[PDB]
Amino acid sequence: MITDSLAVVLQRRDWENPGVTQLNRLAAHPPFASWRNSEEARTDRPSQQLRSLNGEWRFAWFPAPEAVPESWLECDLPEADTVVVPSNWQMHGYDAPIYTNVTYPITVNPPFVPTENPTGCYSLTFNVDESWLQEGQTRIIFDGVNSAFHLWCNGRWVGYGQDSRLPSEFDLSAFLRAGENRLAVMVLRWSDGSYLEDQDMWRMSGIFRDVSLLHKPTTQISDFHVATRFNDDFSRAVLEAEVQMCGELRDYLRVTVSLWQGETQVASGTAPFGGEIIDERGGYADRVTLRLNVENPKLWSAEIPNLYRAVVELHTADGTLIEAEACDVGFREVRIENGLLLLNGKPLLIRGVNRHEHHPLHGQVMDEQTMVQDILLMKQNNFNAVRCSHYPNHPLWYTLCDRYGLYVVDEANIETHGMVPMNRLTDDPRWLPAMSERVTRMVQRDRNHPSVIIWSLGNESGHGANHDALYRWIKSVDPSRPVQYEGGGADTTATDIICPMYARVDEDQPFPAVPKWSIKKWLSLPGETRPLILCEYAHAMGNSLGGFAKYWQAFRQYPRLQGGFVWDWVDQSLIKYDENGNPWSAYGGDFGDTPNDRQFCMNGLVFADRTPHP
Amino acid sequence: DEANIETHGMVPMNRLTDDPRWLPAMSERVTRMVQRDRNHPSVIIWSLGNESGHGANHDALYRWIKSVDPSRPVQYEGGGADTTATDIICPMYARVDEDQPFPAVPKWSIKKWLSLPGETRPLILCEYAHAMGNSLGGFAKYWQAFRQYPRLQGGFVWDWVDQSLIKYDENGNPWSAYGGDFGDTPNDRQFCMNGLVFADRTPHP
Amino acid sequence: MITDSLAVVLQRRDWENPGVTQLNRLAAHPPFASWRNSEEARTDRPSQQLRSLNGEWRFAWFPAPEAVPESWLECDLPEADTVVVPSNWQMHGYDAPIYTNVTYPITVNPPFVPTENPTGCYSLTFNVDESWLQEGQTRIIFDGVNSAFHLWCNGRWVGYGQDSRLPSEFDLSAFLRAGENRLAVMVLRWSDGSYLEDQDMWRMS
Ligand SMILES: [Mg+2]
Ligand SMILES: [Mg+2]
Repeated sequence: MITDSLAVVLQRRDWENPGVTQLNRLAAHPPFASWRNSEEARTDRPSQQLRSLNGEWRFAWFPAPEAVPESWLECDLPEADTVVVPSNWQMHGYDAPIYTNVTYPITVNPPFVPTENPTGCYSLTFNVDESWLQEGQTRIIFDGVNSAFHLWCNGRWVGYGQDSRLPSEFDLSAFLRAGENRLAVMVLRWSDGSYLEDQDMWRMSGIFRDVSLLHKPTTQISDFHVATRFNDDFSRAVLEAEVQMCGELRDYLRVTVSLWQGETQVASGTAPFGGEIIDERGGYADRVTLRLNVENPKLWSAEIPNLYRAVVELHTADGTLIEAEACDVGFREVRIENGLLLLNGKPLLIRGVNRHEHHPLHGQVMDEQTMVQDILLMKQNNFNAVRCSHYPNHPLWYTLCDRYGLYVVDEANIETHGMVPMNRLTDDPRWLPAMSERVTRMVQRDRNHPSVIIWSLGNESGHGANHDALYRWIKSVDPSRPVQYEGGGADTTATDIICPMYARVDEDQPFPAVPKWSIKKWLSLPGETRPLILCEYAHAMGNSLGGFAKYWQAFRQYPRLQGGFVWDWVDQSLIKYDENGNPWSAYGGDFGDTPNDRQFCMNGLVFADRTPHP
Repeated sequence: DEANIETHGMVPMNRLTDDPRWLPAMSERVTRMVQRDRNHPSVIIWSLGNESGHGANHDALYRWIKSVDPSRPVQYEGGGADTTATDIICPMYARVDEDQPFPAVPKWSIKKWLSLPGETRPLILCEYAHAMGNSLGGFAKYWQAFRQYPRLQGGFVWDWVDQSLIKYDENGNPWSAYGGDFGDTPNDRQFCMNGLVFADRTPHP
Repeated sequence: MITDSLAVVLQRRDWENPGVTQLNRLAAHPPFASWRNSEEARTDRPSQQLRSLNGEWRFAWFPAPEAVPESWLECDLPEADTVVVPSNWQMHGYDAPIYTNVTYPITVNPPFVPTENPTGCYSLTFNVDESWLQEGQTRIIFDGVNSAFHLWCNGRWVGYGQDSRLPSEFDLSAFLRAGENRLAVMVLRWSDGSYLEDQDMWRMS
């Protein structure tokens, strides 16, 4: 019909305009999946409401989005294969992936894209449950897409999304019906969001993470925050939690927050809705804040975990419960006082590594069995701090970085390392809305976890006014962690701890307008008090890590230096088969692309198997 | 000068400001002001908004003015007029000798503001001496304290011109109309004058 | 045609979504008006390039944006008066303006608006110069509209704007042609931008 024919969805193009970044999306929230009985919140058994949609799908490939036929949304075309999803369409043998270091693939001309976008068509037929259409809403969850995508449900239009790494969730309440249902998704290659991500990595595009479906009752809970505070002797502790609900309001609803450890319990609390007057008419009528207190805690550190367990549930006054969610919790406190990065009243010494998400066989897809070999092979070799570079990861990495013992540095999705000069798209304030939807929706996803201790804005994107604008927005809505930023010389107002890249130890080299002084010379300049943690040191391609012993004398003699991060952990290689069947590791631009850079894709501390370097 | 923000109806008055889903629509009314009015020699103080609560966004735009133009100060009123989003204190309707306490947003006395522990900034009033009907009584007591103390600076008077509308009878002679007499519901029926002169113009006493 | 029929401009509604605040707008700049010889910059004589379009226009009033007929953009309806522009349609005697102090006019429910928006239709026929279509671009400047508005040039679609007080400027380079030309503008009463302006004043549009 109209306007759900393909002649009217396409023009006017939404993937060329930086003022339209989304249509019909919901808010962000920490992941909870909403199981029903109160008992399984303590045991973390697999819930029955959360339903997964992995498996086999229908697929077809088109050279441009203007040549796709109109009869696709009615029934499936006879030319489709069967493709397992999640996967990229680059590795199956349709196109050739490209690799660059500093230059954009397409011609530089903002905000346009060329007229040959390789576009793809996915299709799926599924059955739905009978009772799910009677009451409540059924939320549909995409955890990954690259880069921009349109969606159709049963021959009608739903929405549109832009961002690549962070998830996207849609509402699908009144559309579907009993029995069988269709879903048709069209995926695009290049869009305006490609002008803000230019990391040193391979270039692939598709659906590469999980896809799931979820069910909620008509009254639900939406958000909740957990915060802790301490006295001076580390002997008495105060927990406070804030619970955000939604939907229909009544009077007789109650909440309950129970704190569990092992099998016994410690503290509990209930309260009804409403309170805490603020300026100046009234107070919030949808929130509650509960306070509990504990004696002699078991603290979280890098050496010993000592996790707790928390259950937050919503129930009536007699009464049967409706919802219960859970989040893990541990106790610590991070602060800067008099010029040292202090944790639990002790100075700290960081030794870490950068990690870049990659796999040789399946492309960008990460399974479960790889993330345990990474943490087990980091702990045995005396590391305790990992930096995710340069985008937020799968939502399961953090809880494996809770139970084992290492620190995590997190990052938004901004890099502009191609423009001339490198602060054109940042200082110009026409790009403030599209740039401030990649930092806000990170903090609301990753704020309950106990592992993250340092936020970071971006990397290699110059200096401007926007990086000063978002900085108070993190430092005004969460005051318990510091904020770090590198580019522009690593001295400016948009940071709190100095972080140069690739700074030497004794000699120094001057540049015009962005020097790199010596590491013992930074601290003695007139009017400088902050500490210094390196963001990148000791590049490691081929035979490298020479002169490494000279850093670890100065790291122990001086009081105020703190350590650094090592680039890089794992190689980025891809596999390819010959006529014999034997494989050989491929690198750079050998697939058949122009241009290329042909050696700067290894950066290896281990191989891609994994098997350790010397 | 001033941007275009007021949210004096919601419950509480920082719902649409603290929630960060409204940051793009709210940051297109301050940026496009500064690029229009920055060459003129008359404007000396920027101001963000009025009567819109306190939140994170009013801290977010503040460094954006103070990082692209450093030659003028920035002023903001709501929330108690003491917070981090301002540089000069500006309460509205603060008295001279007596004080009145409220929960969570007091209005202390004007000689008492400056002597609190850890306070150094000046004080320019944003609104004083409401002037509907016979008013401006007790006006002489402000202009003794404005000349004795060093660090007080003065204030702004609400309001200059009336807001009346005209309407014709069957005779042809006019009469000044006010409030909700056109035929609307609801209305407020006296708070539209606020006059220091009439609507002609012809001066009040 | 498609998509410049009125059945496809309206849904999906852009005046209910706080993520869409503009379509096809240019940057901001201090006002300069671009006269040609170097001598008149010192004397500030009236420039010849800057051309004003005040005067008389065609007008009609509709109770809701869903009942407007489709043959309006072809030729003008026979039921139009002649109205001098700039002016508000409240003072001519079509509706009744409203006044409040603290409460919103419509029912509080963000981000929606009710389904009876009083909408208006302006129309204008004008001649253009011959040499202006040969070289260079011809920028069109609106210095005020309340509140959200759509625009049509010669039966084709151009853009959409939201904000009330600050100006708005569009590009009109490749659309017009020699001789005579039409402009049809449709103005809306309430939109999402009404949830950020609540000053103590009269309510006109
Ligand atoms: Mg780079
Ligand atoms: Mg007010």
